Amino acid sequence: IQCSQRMLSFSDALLSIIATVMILPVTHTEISPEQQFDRSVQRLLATRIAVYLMTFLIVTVAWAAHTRLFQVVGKTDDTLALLNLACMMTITFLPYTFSLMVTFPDVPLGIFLFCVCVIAIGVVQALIVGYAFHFPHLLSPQIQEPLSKERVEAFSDGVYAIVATLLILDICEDNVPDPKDVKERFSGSLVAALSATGPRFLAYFGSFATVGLLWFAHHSLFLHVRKATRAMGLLNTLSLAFVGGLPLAYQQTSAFARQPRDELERVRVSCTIIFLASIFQLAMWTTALLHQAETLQPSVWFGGREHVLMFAKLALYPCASLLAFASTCLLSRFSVGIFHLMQIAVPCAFLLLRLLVGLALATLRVL
Amino acid sequence: IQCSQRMLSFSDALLSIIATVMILPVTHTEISPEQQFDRSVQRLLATRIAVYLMTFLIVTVAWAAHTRLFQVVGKTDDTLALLNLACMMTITFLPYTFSLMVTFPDVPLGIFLFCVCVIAIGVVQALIVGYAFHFPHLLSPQIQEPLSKERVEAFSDGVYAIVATLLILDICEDNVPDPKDVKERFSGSLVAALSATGPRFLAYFGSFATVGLLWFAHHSLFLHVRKATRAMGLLNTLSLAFVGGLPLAYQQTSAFARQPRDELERVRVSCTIIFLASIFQLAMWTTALLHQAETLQPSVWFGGREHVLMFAKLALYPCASLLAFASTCLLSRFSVGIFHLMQIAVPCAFLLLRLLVGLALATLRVL
Ligand SMILES: Nc1ccnc(-c2ccccc2)c1
Repeated sequence: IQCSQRMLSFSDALLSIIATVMILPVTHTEISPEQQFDRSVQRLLATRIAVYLMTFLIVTVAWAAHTRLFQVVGKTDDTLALLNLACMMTITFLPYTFSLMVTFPDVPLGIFLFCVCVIAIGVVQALIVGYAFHFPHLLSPQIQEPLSKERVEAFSDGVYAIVATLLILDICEDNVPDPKDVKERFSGSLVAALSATGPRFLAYFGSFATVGLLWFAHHSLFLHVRKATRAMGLLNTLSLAFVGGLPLAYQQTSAFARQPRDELERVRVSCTIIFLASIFQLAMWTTALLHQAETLQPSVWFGGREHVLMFAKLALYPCASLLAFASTCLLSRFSVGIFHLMQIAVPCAFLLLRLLVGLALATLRVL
Repeated sequence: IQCSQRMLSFSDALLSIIATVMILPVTHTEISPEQQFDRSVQRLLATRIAVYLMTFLIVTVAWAAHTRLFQVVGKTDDTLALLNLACMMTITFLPYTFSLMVTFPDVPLGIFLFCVCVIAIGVVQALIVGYAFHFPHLLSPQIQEPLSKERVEAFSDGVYAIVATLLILDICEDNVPDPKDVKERFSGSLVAALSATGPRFLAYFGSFATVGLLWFAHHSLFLHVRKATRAMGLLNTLSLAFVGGLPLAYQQTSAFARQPRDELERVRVSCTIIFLASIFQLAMWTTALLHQAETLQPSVWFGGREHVLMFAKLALYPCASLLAFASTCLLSRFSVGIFHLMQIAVPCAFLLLRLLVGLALATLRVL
């Protein structure tokens, strides 16, 4: 008999790493062709984004299946650990096979490989469940559609950590100035190179800040949750999938815009991405409020002490993004500045969210 | 009052991601120049490896400092969460600053940036501890040099997951055949492209298998540990640092060798890397046996039921790597085949480790 907490955490980390692979090309796509070749570049970017979304959804489905399989198996063992490692190895091939299918649909080989991989995952799961059943003491006490809070929390943390640090990873990978390049192009001055590369640092700053605040809201929301239903899991997975686009949005926004209208469009895209990312969390919290009796703790129940605080925490980002999106069309002159100042305002509001909520209560109550 | 388990897990994931950044160039270095330019390529690879080791050690030190800081702080809050996010953001800049220092030592700016970043991390930690002290109820109950098992386990799992899936990440990133390339170069046949790219798949297979078995041994060892001392933490960090070289070793080994002696040298390098990775785990287990009374559970005590099983689990890899390294010089003709068959033999022994240990006991007892 062995505890499965560490094993399940490792499996969640592996699944989170695998799910977030196809984002890497998307962030590595050239910023601007500079030769007004927008057509092909946009088509390639759209295809990559669609492929990434599809693989993320498929890996999420596989992760949910694994979570259920190990939920019906209470305990673990060395043989079960080896079988879990094998299952993770088989699952890891899904993104590459899906990409091979998508880019080369005409050939009948990619679909064959995908079917083989799915059948292999099924076989590993069948072997795991059979081994567990052959030994009754390794099964769950009850047996021997709620989800598990720990698995969802670990997957969300892994996804958020991967998304937040992507830009810094790329910067460390490729944004190290070369000696002779600095000597010749920039008159042998490092400060010039740092100034040139600053926009990437600003984009990383913004992306990391936004992702960190979103993760903080996610953690605050999930702390006060007792039971996680399948609908909440689906909404959380959708929110995580839409979160992966934040680095791309910030890279596009921070990049120099040829014309002001291009900057307005980039800000609109970033605002839409943020709104989509946060509205799913809001919707999942409403789905939890639907039956707090079986979902939330008494503290965050209707009329609770922290009910309004949680409302504000989960509505700060959606509402602000909506106002920014509206201003992008209402004023159309300070929209870029509005987004820039909002990027610094939202963290301040989150830090002072308690005092701001108290002031809002004081002013609305006697208004 | 809020629980810090999720927050500490997220911090550990971020720190593990940051620590394992500089490995990415190392695995992305060109396999063979093909123009007998071994000098410059080898110098660049050695410099990259040294930089990676240094950054990993520095990030490990920072992670240990953070672990102590949050150990003296029992509970967390929204303000503490924001401060932790800020501290992680400041820490994330360490690898890039260290690289800037190393590549450009002559200029006095990289050292200034590194000092500024270290001072910033110190300032964030000071602010965190001051805020915690200002509110007594947020401090640890005892206050209001053992380590934490959970933090070490999470960091190890993150590092292992990152290392294992690096090769598949690269394959998905860059190893997707192009339509016209297949049409023209390979006579429009996808099977030819897959056969050409197979060596990378084999290298990923080997690396993932080895890393997974090493992680399984790590989990089995750490399950039976009550208290983790600083020496065990240092040994585990050294083992993790040396584990990061496995993908590079497997990439070099699977790559076509110009001459047989090159293949022998590559196998020697891979065997040495594996031996270094596993000997540190063995040494840390011996350091735990030093005072099992305060370190291990009674089950794995001297003369315990699982003592010999754990001995075999932790000595299978070191001993086998030592025999392979010896054979690389003794026979010098089947060394490559010896390594290839060992790669498949070791997982089988691990799977049947219980039965193999029983047979070994039966044969040694009455021998
Ligand atoms: N996608 C990742 C990358 C690195 N680490 C993790 C992780 C680590 C510990 C617990 C949960 C998740 C996830």
